[PDB]
Amino acid sequence: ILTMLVEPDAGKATWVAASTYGTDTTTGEEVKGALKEIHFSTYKLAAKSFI
Amino acid sequence: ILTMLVEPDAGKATWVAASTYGTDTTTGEEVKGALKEIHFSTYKLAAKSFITDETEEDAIFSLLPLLRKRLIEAHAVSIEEAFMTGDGSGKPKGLLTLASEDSAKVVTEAKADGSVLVTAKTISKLRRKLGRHGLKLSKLVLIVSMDAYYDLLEDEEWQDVAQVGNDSVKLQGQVGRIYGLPVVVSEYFPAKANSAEFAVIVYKDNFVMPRQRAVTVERERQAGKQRDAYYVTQRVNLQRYFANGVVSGTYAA
Amino acid sequence: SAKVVTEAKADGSVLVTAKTISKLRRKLGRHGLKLSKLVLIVSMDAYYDLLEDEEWQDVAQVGNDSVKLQGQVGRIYGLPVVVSEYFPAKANSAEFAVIVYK
Amino acid sequence: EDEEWQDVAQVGNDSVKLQGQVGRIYGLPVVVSEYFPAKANSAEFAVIVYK
Amino acid sequence: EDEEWQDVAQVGNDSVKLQGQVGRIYGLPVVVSEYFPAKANSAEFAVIVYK
Amino acid sequence: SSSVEVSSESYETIFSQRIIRDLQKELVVGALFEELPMSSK
Amino acid sequence: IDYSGLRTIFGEKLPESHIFFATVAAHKYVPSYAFLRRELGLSSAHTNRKVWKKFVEAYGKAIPPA
Repeated sequence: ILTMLVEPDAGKATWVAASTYGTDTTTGEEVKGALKEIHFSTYKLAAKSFI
Repeated sequence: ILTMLVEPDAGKATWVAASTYGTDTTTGEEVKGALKEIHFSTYKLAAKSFITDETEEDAIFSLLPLLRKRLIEAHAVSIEEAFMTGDGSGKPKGLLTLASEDSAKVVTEAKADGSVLVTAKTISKLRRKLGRHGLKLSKLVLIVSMDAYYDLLEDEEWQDVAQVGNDSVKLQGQVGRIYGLPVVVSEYFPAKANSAEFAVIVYKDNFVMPRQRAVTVERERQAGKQRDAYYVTQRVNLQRYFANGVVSGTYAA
Repeated sequence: SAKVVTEAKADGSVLVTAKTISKLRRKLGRHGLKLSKLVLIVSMDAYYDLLEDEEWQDVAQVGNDSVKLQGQVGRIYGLPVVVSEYFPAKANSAEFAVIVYK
Repeated sequence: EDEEWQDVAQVGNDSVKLQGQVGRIYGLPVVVSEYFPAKANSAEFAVIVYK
Repeated sequence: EDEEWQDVAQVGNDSVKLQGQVGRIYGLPVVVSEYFPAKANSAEFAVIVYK
Repeated sequence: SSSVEVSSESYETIFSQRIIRDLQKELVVGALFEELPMSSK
Repeated sequence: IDYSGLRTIFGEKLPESHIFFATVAAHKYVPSYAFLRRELGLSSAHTNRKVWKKFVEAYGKAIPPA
């Protein structure tokens, strides 16, 4: 198998913040995400002969 | 704030008649103008990520680049979206939202549910609203929604080589120029619906991005909670020198 | 869910006209628009119907690349055309084309 | 306003939209005079003499 | 007045509107004579001999 | 301005003196023609 | 445009392009590719067989229902 992560979708950034500068809220809400693993695998194909 | 002054609008001069000539009125009516002002300002943008020290140990891979990528992408995503469609209340008013205010969302024949398609003409016809802010043609940009771009390729109008040139769709496939405007596709228009928006024809020179701070990263190890917080903050807006300048199209209602 | 069903019919009637082939790009989605990152594999009997397409047929409708003048539709609507025969047999449903994001 | 002579595929670099004066019609030079009888029913609009 | 020969995108620089004398039809030279039998039913308007 | 050490207004603006005006309708019918330098009424 | 009137001149099937335009009778109902093309909303940019083929289809599509 091959499990490769996929970076999740776009978070978006807290646009406002506004008057509150210096308070905790100026840094905005968390932009967060979860990586999504996706598996890969290989099937086997063969042929045979007899000389 | 940055305030620039806008020159006052033109004032006509009286056509003085013969009666006057030596009457103090022979010189007409005073042309008085007041230098108006334009004010610019900024709106913040922000993000927090926390990586607990325990996790980096817990998991196999690092996870650190992702936090950074996410935050910077988020500022871009938000800015790109905001600039397109912003409430204006706290976020930058946007090309789509500015047009609506200026009564420039031109409802067009293009139809939601297929049926009419967004043909090139429907997109070029938007230029009329721009007004004089329109004729030059090398100072304009066209941003069409992805669905429009796709509809623009299937426009029967641009495919025929004796209909457009060696640039016809049949022959080429990528409608690159519509009626003298470059075509650039973005997908951050509102999604297809009755009304909604498929295209804007901003008059670029009118818009400036007032800055004040640019994307910076500050890591604040918060021991006692064992996290290291990356707080990336940024402050910018999109404002227009003058009220006119963008005209947007809408699918028909 | 990308088996767009085109109107082209089996047993003559319509032929798979060229336009039908590039209509399909829309269902690709965002991935579709770029156009230099796609490949078109058409069934052999949809290359013989891309020729009889009324559209690619005229030095005017197209360019110096028109069929009467040349004979091999090499480009359809901005996509390269590559012919393979392994597609299933023409019949109802069936497939005449696919356009992968390589 | 002859729909016939107006395009550049209905004629050449001599088309009206592009140029504005139909100078040649079907191989004849075109010369305009205002001395033709006044426009009316019947009347005459062209004479193709033999010089 | 064959609608067929009268365009520059239909024929070439040899189109009627532009020129006025159909001199070549489909690869044959055109020579006009007026001793063909009088126009009438049946009658003849053209001959194409193997000289 | 939300911090200790504030400064009065007008101190947070740069007041550019760039005077910008708009597109301003173009004038075409005045200059095209020629003049008859009249020297009498 | 006047497919109906043309039916009197040419019944079901339309003759080939050369003859249709040639016929004096049809000239009035449709004169030259200028008229046919403008009526179809086609352009000089569309090649004439495309304009004719479209005209022929209209002639059939429109044919009296029977």
